[PDB]
Amino acid sequence: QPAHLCFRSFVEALKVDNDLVEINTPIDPNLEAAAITRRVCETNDKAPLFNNLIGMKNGLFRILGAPGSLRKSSADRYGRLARHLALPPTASMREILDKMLSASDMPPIPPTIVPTGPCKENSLDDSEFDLTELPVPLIHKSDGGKYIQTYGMHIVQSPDGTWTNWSIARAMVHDKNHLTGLVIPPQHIWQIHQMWKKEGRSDVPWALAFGVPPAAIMASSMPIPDGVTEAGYVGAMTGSSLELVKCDTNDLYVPATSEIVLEGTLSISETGPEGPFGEMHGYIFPGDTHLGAKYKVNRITYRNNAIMPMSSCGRLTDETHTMIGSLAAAEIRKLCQQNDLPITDAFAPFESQVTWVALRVDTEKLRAMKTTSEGFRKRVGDVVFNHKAGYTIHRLVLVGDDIDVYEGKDVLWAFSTRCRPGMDETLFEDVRGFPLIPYMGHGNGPAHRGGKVVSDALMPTEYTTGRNWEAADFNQSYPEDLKQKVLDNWTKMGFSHHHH
Amino acid sequence: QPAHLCFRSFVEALKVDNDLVEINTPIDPNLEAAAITRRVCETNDKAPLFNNLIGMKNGLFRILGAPGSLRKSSADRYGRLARHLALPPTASMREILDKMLSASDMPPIPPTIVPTGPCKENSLDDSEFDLTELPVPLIHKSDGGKYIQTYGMHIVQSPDGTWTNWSIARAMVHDKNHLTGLVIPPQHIWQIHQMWKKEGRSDVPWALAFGVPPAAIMASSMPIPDGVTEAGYVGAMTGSSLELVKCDTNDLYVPATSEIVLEGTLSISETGPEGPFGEMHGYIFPGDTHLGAKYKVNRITYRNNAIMPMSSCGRLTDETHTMIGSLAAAEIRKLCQQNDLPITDAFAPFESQVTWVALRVDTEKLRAMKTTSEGFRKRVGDVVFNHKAGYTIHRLVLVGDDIDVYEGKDVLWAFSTRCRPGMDETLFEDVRGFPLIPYMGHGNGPAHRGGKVVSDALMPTEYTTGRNWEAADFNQSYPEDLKQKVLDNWTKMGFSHHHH
Ligand SMILES: CC1=C(C(=O)O)[C@@H]2CC(C)(C)c3c(C)c(C)cc4c3N2[C@@]12C(=O)NC(=O)N=C2N4C[C@H](O)[C@H](O)[C@H](O)COP(=O)(O)O
Ligand SMILES: CC1=C(C(=O)O)[C@@H]2CC(C)(C)c3c(C)c(C)cc4c3N2[C@@]12C(=O)NC(=O)N=C2N4C[C@H](O)[C@H](O)[C@H](O)COP(=O)(O)O
Ligand SMILES: [K+]
Ligand SMILES: [K+]
Ligand SMILES: [K+]
Ligand SMILES: [K+]
Ligand SMILES: [Mn+2]
Ligand SMILES: [Mn+2]
Repeated sequence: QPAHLCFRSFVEALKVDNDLVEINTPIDPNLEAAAITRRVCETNDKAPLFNNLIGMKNGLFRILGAPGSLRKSSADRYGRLARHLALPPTASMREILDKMLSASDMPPIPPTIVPTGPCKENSLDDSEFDLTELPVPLIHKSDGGKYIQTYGMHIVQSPDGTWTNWSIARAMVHDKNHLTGLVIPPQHIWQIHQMWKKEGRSDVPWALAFGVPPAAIMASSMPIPDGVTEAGYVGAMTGSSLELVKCDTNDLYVPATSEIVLEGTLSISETGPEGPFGEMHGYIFPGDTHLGAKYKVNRITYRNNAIMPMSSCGRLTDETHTMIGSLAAAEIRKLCQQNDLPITDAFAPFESQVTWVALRVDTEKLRAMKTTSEGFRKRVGDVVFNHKAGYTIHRLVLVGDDIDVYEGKDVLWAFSTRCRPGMDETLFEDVRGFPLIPYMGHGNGPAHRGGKVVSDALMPTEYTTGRNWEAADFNQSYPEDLKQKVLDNWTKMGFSHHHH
Repeated sequence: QPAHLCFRSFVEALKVDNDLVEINTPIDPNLEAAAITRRVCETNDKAPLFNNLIGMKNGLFRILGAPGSLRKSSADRYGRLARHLALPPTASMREILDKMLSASDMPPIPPTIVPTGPCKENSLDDSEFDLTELPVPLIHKSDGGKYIQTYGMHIVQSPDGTWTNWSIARAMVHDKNHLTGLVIPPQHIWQIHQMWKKEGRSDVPWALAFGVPPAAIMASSMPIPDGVTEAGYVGAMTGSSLELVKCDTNDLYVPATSEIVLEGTLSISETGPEGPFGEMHGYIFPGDTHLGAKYKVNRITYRNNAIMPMSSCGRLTDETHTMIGSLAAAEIRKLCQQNDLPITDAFAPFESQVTWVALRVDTEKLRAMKTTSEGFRKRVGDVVFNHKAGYTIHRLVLVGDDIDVYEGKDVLWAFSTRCRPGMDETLFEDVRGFPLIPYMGHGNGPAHRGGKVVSDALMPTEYTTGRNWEAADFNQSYPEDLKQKVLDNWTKMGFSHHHH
């Protein structure tokens, strides 16, 4: 099975890429696995595969950390993400995001039901498992529970059957047969949960599949539109119908090659303590426990020698930055274009802790609009901040065509030098806010509202007659022939490889 | 003579440090020298010494580029600045800024007059030189003149004789015996010029000394207080009285070992075209010429084999960032402390194009003040933005004690995650603005007023009961013994030097 369609194959691909360290000595799921993974993520090292996890029994489970984190070299920086998608390991961010958007004007390719798959190699009923007895990791020392779920996909379906959503949302072990987790607006798991609650008749049929096809976990992390079944989107993106098997205890369908599957229900009535957790913005607030959604597990099925993927999230750089930020930015780019805004590119700078998105503007198109900064900022902010794809993003930075938004140094340069604080900005207080940002949920204002801004780093003539400067840099401040001469004589003179 | 007291010795020190490339083949002052220097600055390479400058005649002149720029290694990143000050090459920024502040509560050590020095080895009178015939560099392709003056020190004295100021301000060749340059409020050269203009009797006696003692050029770049003679400040900082020689044609005094000295007058009546220039924020606006101050040169004196230092300024990283930003930040730190504000450290992040200063707060002291963000932001902004030391700085970022303000990644993290846009900020429109920032002079609002902000990245409990989070990082999210175990086993497991 190809790497993008089968997690086990993906692990092999990371090995073959010399992007994996197999650790075959005993490693403690209580902090040690996550500490190693955290160090990996902070240093862009090889992904760790913990084959000898203390507490592993009857095949449950090995751990792969850092599945979507960065590689050290520039040339294959995003290679792990490329390996989720059948792209060359040298693929650019633009190419990765274009691949993730490609299915947006394609017909869905619905999944194919098959009678069995590797995820059915082992099972444990309601009398055979205990979630507290599995080697579930404690990821950060102050976490309020052992977070089994950092890189699996929740599967829930609308009551009417017409939409099946796949998404990543955290969850931790509550007791032998329950999890608690985040289920918050405007997320699709929340939207579907609300439908079931308003119907009022039953708990939500649910499955949580770990070690799913990599292409599927990428879509699970992306805010594709309301009502769109991720499986068909992934089918279209990959050009292949995904093979799914029915759950044993409900009529949901899971990827055939899933490493581990939990089957059960998401309660429409019950809650339990959830969090705190060391989160994407780099913080944990110890003791901040709150009631979360409560999941009941009825059955576990799993592959022989099952592998659980894990995100040891926090400070830069991990899946919560590479995937949440970049994939939100991708959807925002498309949303802007669909609203007739002249946006060519979007990226969430890592430097902003993926709380900003930089929007590259086609300034020829902007000039033809014959508009102003005030007007344009308002229009862009209304489009983005009123939409779910803008949920996690609190600052939009508009930049002209000279800026590569995938290069944080250049975004910061433009922001710092082209956007006059206050005057060149529009604040948005009457929009949904992202409470997990510390300045929101632990800040001075409403946790769930406001705190958003559009910062216009377009210069005045970019709206009128065209850019009126040159950069004071090597590239722009010297003629071509001179630059080439300098380059050609550089080592000869005495001054100081692409792959590395 | 020590390196910090004699530019020629400083050049030797850079050689000995393996931080110099001598280029002994012909190099064109028309763009080529500056292009090489620009490349050096963008890549943190060795400083270039152009010993064979096309147009050099009768000893005028060689060029040293990048005198205060960065070295590639982390361990001696700021070594060129350390070499200006007799500090070890491994000195931290904190140590460099403390050295630059040390003279602020010391008695001045006034200079010593000596009868001659190396700067008198050669001379050219009013009938022997022509500034248009010297190998003055064209630094950026669109510059409005050949900028002879990027790293010399202007010397002007108050009419009453009581204050002699040393400062860096740019100047370009106007004709055979005149320069034009920037002389703008609130700078000390401008303040002194105004005194002479109000007296109305004569042009300002002036000298411009190039290749001065390194310790002197550092003070020349620092906003030490009004009325304070830089020579005595440098004397106190270095513990040594600086040796000065009288000019031939006026009664000003120049460093004995100056490489090149221009003597003349700064007009109280005449102006001439000045600029545009590729400036510190990374831009040039071609054709933006404006009237500047006009200097008449009456005499040149110089060392045998004189060396002209040059800053090829623009995009990161050069003297305009390392010196302007850091030294303003130093003075701001002191100013805040003198105003009873609990600031421990200040730095202008390079990422902000040195337009921000991050202020590290002693939050134990803050808590004892029993204040609020609104109140504290206003107080800090009033102190800084109403003072000359705040002139160049448009955003102040307040951070708590966990943040190392000398580390831009950490400042950006704190800014992005702890300061709610709008609500946690105070805008200042009725303060002097820095027009050279593009969003000021080429922006949507008044070039000279406003556009400043205090951004509070202190979290709420930092004002009350104390920090209430731990970072979700390797350092803070795992116990000591586990961290050390991970580190000790890191290479054994299969994962990846301080000097490099
Ligand atoms: C914000 C999130 C997390 C957190 O920071 O704690 C937490 C951490 C983990 C689990 C590691 C994590 C990883 C590793 C990745 C890659 C993404 C997320 C998360 N977690 C959170 C969460 O628990 N709640 C949430 O609101 N969305 C999260 N996403 C992002 C969502 O997947 C994304 O917004 C999708 O678009 C949602 O799908 P649809 O609803 O559009 O179908
Ligand atoms: C802003 C400046 C420049 C510019 O960007 O064009 C220009 C570029 C050069 C010459 C390379 C340059 C270098 C290489 C360095 C290291 C510093 C400066 C400059 N230039 C400018 C300038 O021409 N006008 C100005 O307002 N101040 C400048 N400084 C900073 C001042 O020296 C500083 O503010 C001092 O505090 C002033 O001394 P006092 O008045 O307090 O005594
Ligand atoms: K999704
Ligand atoms: K702007
Ligand atoms: K000065
Ligand atoms: K704050
Ligand atoms: Mn969805
Ligand atoms: Mn001064």
